[PDB]
Parts: sequence; structure tokens; C-alpha cells
Amino acid sequence: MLVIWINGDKGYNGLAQVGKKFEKDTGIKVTVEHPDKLEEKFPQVAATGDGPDIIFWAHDRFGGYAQSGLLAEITPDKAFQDKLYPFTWDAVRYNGKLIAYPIAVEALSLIYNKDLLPNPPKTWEEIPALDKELKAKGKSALMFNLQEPYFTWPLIAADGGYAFKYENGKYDIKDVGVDNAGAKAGLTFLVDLIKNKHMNADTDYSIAEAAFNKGETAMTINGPWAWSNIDTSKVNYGVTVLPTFKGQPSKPFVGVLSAGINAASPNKELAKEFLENYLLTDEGLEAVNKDKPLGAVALKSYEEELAKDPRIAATMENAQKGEIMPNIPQMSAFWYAVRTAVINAASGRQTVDEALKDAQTNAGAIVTPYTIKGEAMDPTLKDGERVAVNIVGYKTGLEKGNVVVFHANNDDYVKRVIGVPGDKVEYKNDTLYVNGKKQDEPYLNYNLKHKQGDYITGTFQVKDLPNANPKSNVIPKGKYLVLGDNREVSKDSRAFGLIDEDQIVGKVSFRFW
Ligand SMILES: OC[C@H]1O[C@H](O[C@H]2[C@H](O)[C@@H](O)[C@@H](O)O[C@@H]2CO)[C@H](O)[C@@H](O)[C@@H]1O
Repeated sequence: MLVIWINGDKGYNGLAQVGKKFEKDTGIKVTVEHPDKLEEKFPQVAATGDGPDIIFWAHDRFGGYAQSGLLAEITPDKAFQDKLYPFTWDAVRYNGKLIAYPIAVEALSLIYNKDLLPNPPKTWEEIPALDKELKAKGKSALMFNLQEPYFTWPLIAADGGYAFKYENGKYDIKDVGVDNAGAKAGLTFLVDLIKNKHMNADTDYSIAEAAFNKGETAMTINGPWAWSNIDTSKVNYGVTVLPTFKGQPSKPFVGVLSAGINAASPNKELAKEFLENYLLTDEGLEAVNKDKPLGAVALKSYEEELAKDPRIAATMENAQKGEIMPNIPQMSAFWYAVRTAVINAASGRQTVDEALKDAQTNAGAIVTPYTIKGEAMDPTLKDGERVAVNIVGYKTGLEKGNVVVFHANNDDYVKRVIGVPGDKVEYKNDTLYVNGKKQDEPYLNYNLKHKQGDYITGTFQVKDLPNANPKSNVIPKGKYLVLGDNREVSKDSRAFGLIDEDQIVGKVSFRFW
């Protein structure tokens, strides 16, 4: 059996027909599935080893999967490589290696109802007036999915703005383009459409799709996969170039639908045969495309056959003014960061400026999975517990209460920051005094109530500790007091003294409250 995952918006029935052919020829069963959140679930089920043999997604997520060792390197021969456009192979190259088979090029277009709107607008700026005109006639101008930053980026980034800077053949993770003048202008325009009742912040994919396909709204923004359902609605639609904002073309991300092979699959050779000899042929792509259109397919023979379609021409025109999605592992963080900014800006939970400031920071912030070792933070953090570590740069925002990972010599420890540079700190029995006054420690509540002896921390003062000023209990510059929540068993600053700023490598996020 080959198990294949593909997103619910794609032609999974058509893909299944190709599966039936393969079964008929080989005796091997092919099961196509379209679970929710498959792009998040894939690494989860790979960790167990009950994942799909083949996973379809846009190329952006595959860098992250490869970096985690979840994907097999693919080994097409010259003759097969030559069948696909070289730029499609570029999209599935990660650290020198091919990690997926490219299937098709996707970009969003403006889709409009010709009976409601014979002349689609050239500019985003026209849409408010157009909506007023249509509101008078019982309709609206535009509905598209506002929940996913894929759909809102074309406007957001039209006037400037990018994910990661690409230069001299590689992405710079340190150069994020979310908090800049262009994106502020675009996101502000988007928020103002909502503010002014031209769109609704709750509008998602199914709401927008239903509304356009029942003739309630004049325009939507979607990809080629959406065309089949519009064909079935008998709406008279056109697919055209996205409007300009401030005279600048919209900047959709360009995705390449790609198929990766699970590194843990026991059917890698069969997966290769299915993709190369059954799917990526004129016959196989037609089956999927007839179910839900693929876009500009990676296979030259069949792309040439479909290129006559004005809707494909429109797709690629929008793609020419777009931004190829980066495939670096950090893209996941970028998407989540931008998703949050738009929702918060659109709901008013943040101003556009707060939204983009945070998103700029979070898109570039490196987060590393970590597993807790031992009992010294028990029960706050348990042995074996999975946490997230936000890597802190050299001399870059630590506060009391932060739980941190730090080094000394191959040694790493997890402890809580109890005092930072400048803090006066001391313990009398189990009572913590910080800058003269008592500080509560709710994270010790359990261990205080279940203590073996008289006291779990016990009396001490900063002055008496290694690396402190013997003169004062005021923590010196660039130094930190760190203690384990499991005070009865923790080897911490009470044993090895104050630690240095340069020792701290990350801040720990974990399950709490
Ligand atoms: O919204 C963030 C999301 O964008 C892209 O996902 C697209 C996908 O490429 C399209 O094929 C279509 O299915 O819509 C998706 C957006 O809902 C990225 O490929 C994805 O990783 C990212 O989370």
C-alpha cells in the first residue's frame, strides 16, 4: 500500500484515479487522504512512524521537513529531469539536494463575475467606491479568505515588503521584510477596508467561496484549484491580473505544489515509480487537473498543451510580479507571525504598527525544540518534557522569572532567572527578598507544600557566592542568579555561583496556566 496526503482544496479524487491505475498495473493499493492541518501533522506522525508515504504541499514547507530528516532525497535521472521545467526543480532544491518532485506552479489571481462587473478594477484604491455601488444593488465588491496570510500578502507586500531577503543565491534569515513602509501601507489599506465595512474580518475560505459562487459578491481572490467549483456554479467569471496598490502590482507568493517521499517509508521505490511514471505524465496530470486545476504544470509536454488557457496566462502574469516562496525552515515561523499580525490588526486587537513590529521580531526569531533532562525543575518542568527554546543572541532581554537554557564548559542546564544585573537578592530560610522587599514564587508552591526537610532553598546571600561581589548582595553587571524550581535537589547558583550573560543560550516556552 502507498498512502498519499494532499490538501483538501486540490484534486484528490483525480489523484485517486491515478492511484487506481497504479493498483491495476502493480497490484499495489494507493490510498489518498486529505486530513486537516496535514502540513502540521506530517512531522507529528513521522515522529511516530505512521505517516504517509507521499506528501503533497507547496514547496515552502519542504525545507523544514528536510532539515528534520523527514524526507528522502529524490534521484531522478537526466532523462526524467529534462521533462520538467528547470525552475520547478530549483523550488525543490534544499542544501544542494532535491527533496521533492515539482508538480505545478500556483499563484493567486483576481476572479471576477462578468455579469456583476464587466470591467474589473485596475486598482485596489477603486474598491471602496465599487463596493458602495454594489451595496446599493444588494451585493458586495470583494470577498476572499482573510484568515490565511497567503491570501492577504499580495496586497500587504505590493508597495514593499518581503519574507526573507534573497541575495547572491541564498536567503538571509536575519533580513526580514515585514516591518517596513510598504507592508504598513498595504496592511493599513486592508484594515481600512474592514474598518469601513467593505470586508468582514471573519471571512474565511468557505465563506468567500460560497459567496462568489452564488453570485453574492463580484470578486474573489483564489488559485486555479478553485475554478472547478465556479464552473459548476455557471457564474460567468474571468480570471485576471490582481489590482495595483499605490501604482504597484500586487505581490502574491508563488508556490510550487510538490510531492515528497517520507524518509521512513518502506515503499520508497514504489513511491518513485508512481510519481515519475504515473503522476508526472500527460495522462496522470490531466486526471488531477480535470478534477481541480493544477496551474502551470511542471511537466513541459502537458504545460504546453494547457498554455492556451487564458486563465493559466493570467495565473503566470500574476506570478511574474510575485515572490517565489522561500523554503528555509524559518518559513513556518514567518507564516505564523504574519497570520497573527493580520488577524490582530484586522480585529483591532493591535494597531497595524504593533502588529507588524511583533511579526517582524517573531518571523526571524529562531525557536529550537528541546527536551528537559532530569528533575531539577520538577514539577514545573518534568524529565523528558518537550519545550521550545527561543535562541537569545550574544548580549541581546532577560528578566526575573524567565526559565533559560545555559552552557558551561558540553554542559547545558535549564534553570529559572531569580536575579538579573543590578538586583539586590538574598534568602532568609525560604523567603526570597529582591531589592529589599519580598517576592512571591508561585512556581515553588507545590515543592514548598511537599518538602522533605525544613526548607527547600534555605538561607543564603549573593555576596557569599562564586562570581559575585563579596562586598554586596547586588548582582554584578552581566551576571545572573539562577535556581531550579526543585530546590531540594537542584545543583544551581547555590553550588556554582552566579553565571554570566554569555552562558545563556535561550529562553524556554512550555505548557503553563
Ligand atoms: O497562509 C499561509 C500558508 O500559505 C501557503 O499555503 C497555501 C498553499 O500554497 C495553496 O496551495 C493553497 O492550498 O492555500 C494555502 C493557504 O491557505 C503555504 O504553502 C503554507 O505553507 C502556509 O502555511
